[PDB]
Amino acid sequence: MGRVEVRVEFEGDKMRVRLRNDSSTPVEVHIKVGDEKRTVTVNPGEEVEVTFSANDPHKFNRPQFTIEWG
Amino acid sequence: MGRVEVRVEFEGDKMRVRLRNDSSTPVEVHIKVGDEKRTVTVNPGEEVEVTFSANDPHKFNRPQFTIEWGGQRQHF
Repeated sequence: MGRVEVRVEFEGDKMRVRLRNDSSTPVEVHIKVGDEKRTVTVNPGEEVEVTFSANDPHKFNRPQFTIEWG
Repeated sequence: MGRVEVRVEFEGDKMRVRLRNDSSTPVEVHIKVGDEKRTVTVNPGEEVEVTFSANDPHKFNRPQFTIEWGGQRQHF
């Protein structure tokens, strides 16, 4: 059982990724935006917001995220 | 155990979301973009594309995704 929520917000030169872990085990989230990679662990019931900046808005045209558990 | 991959592509008036399920159980993906919700089940080892259209590009400014596993094959 379990569910993970990912909200992506685009505001000016920034991209905010809000992550909610609504499962009973920690999850690992890998986020790739162009040449920038970021990995965070989200614990059960924890909300983690990761912000990316960019010198040009075109950098956020292909965001990728991977959710891992267990 | 398990991992799910989500790739978001913004091309013209469309937003394509490629979903890969690398776990041993089916996962359910809910995507909300403005006034439009799309839900698909992704089976182990499969890739599913979900495409959204819009009359204006600002509709894709706040996409939301929910990944669910270990349910009753209907809403989890």
